[PDB]
Amino acid sequence: NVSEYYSNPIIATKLSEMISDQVKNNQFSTWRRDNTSLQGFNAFDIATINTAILPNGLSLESMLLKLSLLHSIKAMNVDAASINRSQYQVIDHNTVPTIGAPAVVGVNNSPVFGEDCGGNNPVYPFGGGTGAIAFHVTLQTVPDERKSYAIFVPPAILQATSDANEALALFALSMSEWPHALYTVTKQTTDLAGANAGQQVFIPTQSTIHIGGRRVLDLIIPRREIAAMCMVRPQAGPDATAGAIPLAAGQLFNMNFIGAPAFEEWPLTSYLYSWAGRFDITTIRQYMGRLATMVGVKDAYWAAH
Amino acid sequence: PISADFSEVENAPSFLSLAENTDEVLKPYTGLEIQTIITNIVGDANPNQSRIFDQDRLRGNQYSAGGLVTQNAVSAIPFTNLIPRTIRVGNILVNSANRLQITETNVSEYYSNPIIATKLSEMISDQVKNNQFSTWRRDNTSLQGFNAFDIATINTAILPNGLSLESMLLKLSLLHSIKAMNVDAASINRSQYQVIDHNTVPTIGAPAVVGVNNSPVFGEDCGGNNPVYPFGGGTGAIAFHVTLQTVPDERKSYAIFVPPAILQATSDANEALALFALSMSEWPHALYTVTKQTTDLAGANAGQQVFIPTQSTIHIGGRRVLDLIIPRREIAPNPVRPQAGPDATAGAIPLAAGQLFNMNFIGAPAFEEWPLTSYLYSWAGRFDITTIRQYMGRLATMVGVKDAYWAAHELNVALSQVAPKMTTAAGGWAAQAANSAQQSDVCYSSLLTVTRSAANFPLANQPAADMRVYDTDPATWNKVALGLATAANLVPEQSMDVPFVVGDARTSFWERLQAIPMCIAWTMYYHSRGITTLAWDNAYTDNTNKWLQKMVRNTFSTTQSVGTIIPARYGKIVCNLYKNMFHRAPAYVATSVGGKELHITHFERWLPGGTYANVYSGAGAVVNCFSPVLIPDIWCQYFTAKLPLFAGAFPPAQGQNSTKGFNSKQGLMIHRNQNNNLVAPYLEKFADNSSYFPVGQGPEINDMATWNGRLWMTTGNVQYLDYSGAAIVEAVPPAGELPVGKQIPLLAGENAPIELTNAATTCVPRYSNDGRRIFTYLTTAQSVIPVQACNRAANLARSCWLLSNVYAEPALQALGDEVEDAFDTLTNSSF
Amino acid sequence: PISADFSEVENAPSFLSLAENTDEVLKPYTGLEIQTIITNIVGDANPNQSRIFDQDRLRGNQYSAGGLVTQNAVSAIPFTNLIPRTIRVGNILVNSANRLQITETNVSEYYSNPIIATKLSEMISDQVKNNQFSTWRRDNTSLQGFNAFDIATINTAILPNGLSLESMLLKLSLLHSIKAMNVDAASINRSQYQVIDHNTVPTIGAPAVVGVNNSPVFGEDCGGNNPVYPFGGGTGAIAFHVTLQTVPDERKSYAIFVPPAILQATSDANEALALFALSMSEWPHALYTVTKQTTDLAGANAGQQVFIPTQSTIHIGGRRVLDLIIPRREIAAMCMVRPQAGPDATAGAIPLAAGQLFNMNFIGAPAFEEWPLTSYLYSWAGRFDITTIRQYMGRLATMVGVKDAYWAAHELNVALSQVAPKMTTAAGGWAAQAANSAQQSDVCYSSLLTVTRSAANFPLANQPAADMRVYDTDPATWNKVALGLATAANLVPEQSMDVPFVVGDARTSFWERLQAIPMCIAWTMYYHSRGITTLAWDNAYTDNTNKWLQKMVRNTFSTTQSVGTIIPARYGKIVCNLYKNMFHRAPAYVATSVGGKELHITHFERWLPGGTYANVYSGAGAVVNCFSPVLIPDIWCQYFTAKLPLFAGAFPPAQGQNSTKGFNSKQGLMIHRNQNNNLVAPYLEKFADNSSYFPVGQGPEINDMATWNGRLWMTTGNVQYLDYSGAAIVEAVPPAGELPVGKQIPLLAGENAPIELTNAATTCVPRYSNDGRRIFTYLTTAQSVIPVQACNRAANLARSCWLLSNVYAEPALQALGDEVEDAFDTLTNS
Repeated sequence: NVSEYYSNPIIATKLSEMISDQVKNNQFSTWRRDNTSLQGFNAFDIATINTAILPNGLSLESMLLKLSLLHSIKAMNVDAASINRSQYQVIDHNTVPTIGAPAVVGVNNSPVFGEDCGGNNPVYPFGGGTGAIAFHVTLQTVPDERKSYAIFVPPAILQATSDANEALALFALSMSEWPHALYTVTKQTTDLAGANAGQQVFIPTQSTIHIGGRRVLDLIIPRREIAAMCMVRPQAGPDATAGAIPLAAGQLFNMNFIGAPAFEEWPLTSYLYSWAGRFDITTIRQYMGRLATMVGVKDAYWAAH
Repeated sequence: PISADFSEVENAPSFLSLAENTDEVLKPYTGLEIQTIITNIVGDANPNQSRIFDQDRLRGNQYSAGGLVTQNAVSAIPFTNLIPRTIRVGNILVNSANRLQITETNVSEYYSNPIIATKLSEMISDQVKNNQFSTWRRDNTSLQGFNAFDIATINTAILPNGLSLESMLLKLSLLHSIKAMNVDAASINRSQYQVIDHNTVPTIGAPAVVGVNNSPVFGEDCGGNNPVYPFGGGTGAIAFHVTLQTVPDERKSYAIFVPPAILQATSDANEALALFALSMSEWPHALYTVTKQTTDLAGANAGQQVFIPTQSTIHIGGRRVLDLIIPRREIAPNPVRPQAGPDATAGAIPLAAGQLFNMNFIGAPAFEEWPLTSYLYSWAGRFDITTIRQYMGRLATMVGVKDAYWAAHELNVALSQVAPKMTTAAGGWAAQAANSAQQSDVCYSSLLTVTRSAANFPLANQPAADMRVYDTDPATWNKVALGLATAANLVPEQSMDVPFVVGDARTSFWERLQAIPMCIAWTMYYHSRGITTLAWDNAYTDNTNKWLQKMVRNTFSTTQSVGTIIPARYGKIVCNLYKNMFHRAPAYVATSVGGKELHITHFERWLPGGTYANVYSGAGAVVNCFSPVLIPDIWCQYFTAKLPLFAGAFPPAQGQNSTKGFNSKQGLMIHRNQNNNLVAPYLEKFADNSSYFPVGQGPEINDMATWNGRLWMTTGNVQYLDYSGAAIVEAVPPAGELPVGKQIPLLAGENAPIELTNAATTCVPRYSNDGRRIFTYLTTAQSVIPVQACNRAANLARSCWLLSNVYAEPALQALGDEVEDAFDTLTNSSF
Repeated sequence: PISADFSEVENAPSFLSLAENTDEVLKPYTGLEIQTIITNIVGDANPNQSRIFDQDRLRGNQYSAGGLVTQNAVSAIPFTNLIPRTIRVGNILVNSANRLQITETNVSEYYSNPIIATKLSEMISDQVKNNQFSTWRRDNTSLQGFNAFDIATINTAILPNGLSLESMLLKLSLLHSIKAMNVDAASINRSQYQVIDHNTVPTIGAPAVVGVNNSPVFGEDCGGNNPVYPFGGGTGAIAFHVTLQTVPDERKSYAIFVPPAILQATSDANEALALFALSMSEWPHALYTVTKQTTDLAGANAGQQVFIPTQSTIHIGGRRVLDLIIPRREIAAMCMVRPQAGPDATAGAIPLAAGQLFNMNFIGAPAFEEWPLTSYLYSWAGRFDITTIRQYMGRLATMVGVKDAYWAAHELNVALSQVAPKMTTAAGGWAAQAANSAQQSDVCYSSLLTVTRSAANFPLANQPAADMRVYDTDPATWNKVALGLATAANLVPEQSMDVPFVVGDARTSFWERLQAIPMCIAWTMYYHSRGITTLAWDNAYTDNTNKWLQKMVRNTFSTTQSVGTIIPARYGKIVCNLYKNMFHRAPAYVATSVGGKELHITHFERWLPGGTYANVYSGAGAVVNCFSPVLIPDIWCQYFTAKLPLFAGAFPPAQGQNSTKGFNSKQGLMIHRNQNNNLVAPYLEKFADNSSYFPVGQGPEINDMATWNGRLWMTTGNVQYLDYSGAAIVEAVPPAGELPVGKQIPLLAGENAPIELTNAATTCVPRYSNDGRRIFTYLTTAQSVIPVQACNRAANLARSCWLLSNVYAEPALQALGDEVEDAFDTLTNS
């Protein structure tokens, strides 16, 4: 049950008080094409975002919870000798698993009682929905009805992971909604004496936790330079790639590995279904390394862990 | 207190000293004061050990005038909120040949405790909003579950009243008192199934079944599964919106914010929308019944009587169309859970109706109205009192519900505990017959006859209002349930600060005992000046005697100052006859004229229109005289700290001296008219110089002489004639007969009251309808011993109770703050 | 107060002592506290309904002259804002054969709280005089988006023409009270649909439907599907231009900047341009109707009457050419780049219904093209909900000061939209006129001043004289205020919780109906102190030879003008002091500088001379203009008043000691007694050359002893209004002792009519004829022996009274006892 924080409120820094007199005293010595200092959004974000007054200063409690739930899902895919065999035997006690091949963390592979929540046309497990992502460089490009809910992606997140596009997908997964899909852990097991070698399908308990309440993502990407117009496509974009190979889509088929116009919507689940074999715990480890360098993540994670 | 000797009849307080103003802060009357006398429970709480089923009446020894002691003689507790719509006539059950007793309030908004915008409301205006005036930005500063354009249309022009959580908290205080009849069988009395239908024995065993819309006579199944409102044929309409943009264009101001604090993951969480929609809309939505297995006197014909409680017949609300705005999770833009509504399910009852619910519709789309009598009929078997208690504790965390629920609760007790009138008899224990108007004719605790319905149900007539109560407006509720305004009566609390009556099984027992001091205070109000029952009925506009019009004019609440209620004059006389006589203050609400804040109790908010507490004879005939007498005296004497002198126990015969009177040493004189045969008591000095009251004079309050008048009509052969011994217009009882209490069925080893012991002797008639003075007379031969008892030279043999006076101090725990529990002595610094 | 005995009549203040200047705080008199004086009332037959639909009338017991109590007798609440365009005539609905009543205001400049140039205007004042042009083509203002070139056009202006929001917020409050009939059927009285059409009951259930241009007869479908203005042949023009360099190059001086706060006010953000086009341009743009399902008196003929509210017939504005300028989204004829300066411009929801230049393009906003203005307001004419107006007023309060500027504007529509039918001469109680007649819908203000009825057909060719003076709102000061170039003293912004609570409530139409009653009591006590009979008021400009009667009209109404400033009227401050000294509440005002002195002005002081006043009709329909102007009966003056003057006091009950007496020569008065013609007059004041003719330049003295004594003889029953010598006057006399009595509405269950001079208007004693001649009230010598002995305090008189809150029915045999008589009274605070 999510709730606001209100507890450690926002203190306006030296920069917000700097361009506070460039609006109240009406010092408009600005132009159309001028970005911020080296990060690349726009200089017009002062008249939209520095204008806000909110005592609504929050913590990283829910993004870093569901960023720690993903961690413990894909920590069964490390080695067979680093996870207990009792863990595969607590509920199914007529079973021994097998050292050798590790466990395989799949997504939307559970056989019965539904649970292939769009097995090849992915939907949310906790409601009929698919969501929407639109990667827009600026606020003046959005569906003009959700400007108040636009999320700036700072360049430090785009500098976190070496791929630099697994880190948008770790930022779309952490800001939106948990779960986006219903993860499974398939492991080769055998019976009590060893006769019937098979592979059980497990579902981790941390892929059945409803946390989030945001399905409409409108992420805004920095510009490379100071300078619907899909000819000039890096107007505000390095890239936006939909997953590796795991395409597996239905309505609005999603296997365009590059697609980033000015403003179009995608199925959100599919974009997280496509980046669903790529969230290795070492990738999450270096994604947390650059989070710690811009915000304080030490005490905020041990509470969330 | 009852009298040990005549020296404490004589040294009893007066009426004028006991109706004076009091500056003490007194504890509330919890109902435990009568309890710790008439039951085995003196100390503390008892779950199911204490059989309250059998402990339902006043018990004690009695002493007759002939010198005999009666061992276990009982007087009934004379108040119940249950009208028997199935009557046991001739040991078998038949339908009632009687209409249902209905009340009606006078809901209107008055100037309550003033209200002020908080720092959150000044934060929304100053910041955010004001700062959108330079940035060309239409962003959303959403507060907890609503749009910024929903808060922005409510952080606006505020009405200068302040809200009173009174109507919704009387509806919550009222359905609680209905739904607390099905708690057990040994927690509810059997006398209160026997107050009107006295030929009836309910059973330990099967509990009461609180049903809804299943009464067998005169309609009253107001749509048994196609439900309408009982007052006005109509079904209402409810709609669960997520924005104000969906409320079509018509209503939009009537739209009520459901706050997200009453719906949390702590309960069913969707029943609380039905308690919210039931508090905010209309009472009654349906006509609740209480069906219990009963048996006759010897015990052969075990059947099930249908009762209808009195608080399901109280017409309160006027909001039939609800548009409820629902919190949308955290933060989301505008759109079967379209915009993240948590829930809106129909109920548990299948309800084949005009919109045809199947069993339980889960539906919160955009507009898509339901009926409201249907939506509340489905949540009519689920409102158990524990859920109502935790809903009250979730209300108390955001607004101040401690004192307002107790004011609304004794408002419930004021207009729900309802008592049958009287029957005139010589001895003790008379009742009425079966299938007759007189058994079912019934009165308030304010000595005021309850109106019954005129035609068949659902009603188009809408009778006259009985009481001025306030109400929550929706427009101020939308901003005080949201942090945008606050007052002094709305400061939030904890769920520990919910009153002790809420969610307890012992409400049907306690609420009928809280109504007894109300009728003691009104009974002592109406008996200090004896204006019979005819000079109360047609007294509002009589062109004779301007004094009487001033009495009935002032008693009722018909004045105003600025847009708020001025409470009644002479209802503060009743309130001071409550605080002085009981040492316990009744619960007030706040009303402000401007700056000055003053207090109005159920003692000051009644309305004119309606007859008073009549008395019947043995054959059912009306005996409109005496004074508006209801419950028998010993209730208006024993359970009392300081009973004024004219009402007093005739003391027991101890030595040679038993009962005396008041003579010309106290300033009195014998009337002694034209004929030599009949003489009157020692009345005032003014009684021989009047014969008819002047047009601005009335009966002077003399308790030497009112005592001395009931001292003569206790003799058993009096006539109530005139200054000259002529008859009066008023109906006289057939012999020396007095109004006597209701007879209930007895138990083993348990007796009936003997002779003027369960009677009401205090009602001395002193003012006829014509403005002429009424004199109580005796023959010259049969008045020598009363006159010499007044002169202290003889004695009068009168009957009495052999009880003693204790009257303990208040407890102030009442089973509602048992914070001694070991797991919060250690969580005590954190409160 | 209602008099319980005659000792409360004698102990009443005079007219002079109740009309001095007072200097107290005196909170405004809201209808939220006038609703309880009419609800919490004394009576035992009162059913005490809780809904507003039934709590309209004045219910109460009445005690006759012969000593009989009438149980639940009602007086009509006589103020509606609904002209019935479809009358229930002959038990069925016919349309009305009567014209529509029109009003007109007279706009003027403010000049009073002038503009102070802010920190921003003085900032770029040196960027023009020192010629610091470090500017470019594409640079907008700070975050609001007009242009930086607006300094060389709008900051250049020098004007001392700093105005107030008096006229935009008046016609924004007129729209509010129109669409406040569409809330619920149980939140508007049924008497409001019955004040003029008394053969009607409306129906709870479906509410009223606020339509536009739906009235059937006498034109009034002012372009029913091709909308035009009702007060002139016109349609207007709107062009939404982003900049001044885009306009028709001939109206740059009249361009209106729409600041972004208005575009952030309403959630639609385009209902708020239409609330800003409606408030800045012209009232009315169209002729609103209110259609409600009604039924006849017993219930047989269910129909739907068409009403037109009185606040949709007020000509306020004088601007038909709107050229609104919209902010830009970014720093950057060119309809390809269409958001060059525009979020949007949408023409209405669905209501298209257009003719020449068909208007149902829901999006159209080029660089500069003109639209039909009426059509753009005809299209946004089902969308102005009172909750939308409520949040539109919330953001207005956050940029300019709207608290005191709205209570002044809300009080001066009640002054001229709550409109009441005149009277009817009758003997007993409860007379009305007819079914279709010109005298039934004859109808008056609260100022005792007949509303101008239209003579032509809509759209009106000849535009009549104006009624009340108002201020205006110009673009030239609004543009500098909306941009931070201008702050005035009456424009300090505030919070949304400081908006007047009338805005957005369902109870406004019931409250405005009640706020009009203490206005008409103040004007009623003004016009009755000197009895200046209705032809003397009417013909004071037509034909007058008296220097006094022309002085009385010249002063009372706001005639004087210095330069562009509403000068407050003399003798309308007397009316304003008869509201403060009499209700202990002050009416809302504005600030106004006349000669450098700061003075306040109320709607009592803003009226204009001319017009017929409130006369009385007979039972047969003839004009009975021989009284002073009456419009409401006595009980509304007497039950609603804290301190009431002597001459208008309630008659105490009949059969009591100290009942009803008069004032003789012990109080300085003199009797006239023209007994040769068996015709004697009261104890009136001494003459001093006022005997037959008044002096040229003098009129009747304020005497309350003698005006009480004159209405004490008008109530006897056969009254003659003749002369000093006993000859007839030029004025129209009622047929008998037939005082003007209140309008009769249909009764309910267990509810009575008034009995005998209980719903009457007694106070209007004629004293000054049109001839400059004194009018005497006469009875016959035989039938005046008992009033003369009542004046000599040797008898009492028997008059009917209301039994309300201290007034008790007196027994016939007064068999009094001792004094004191305090039973439970000393036990209370006595």
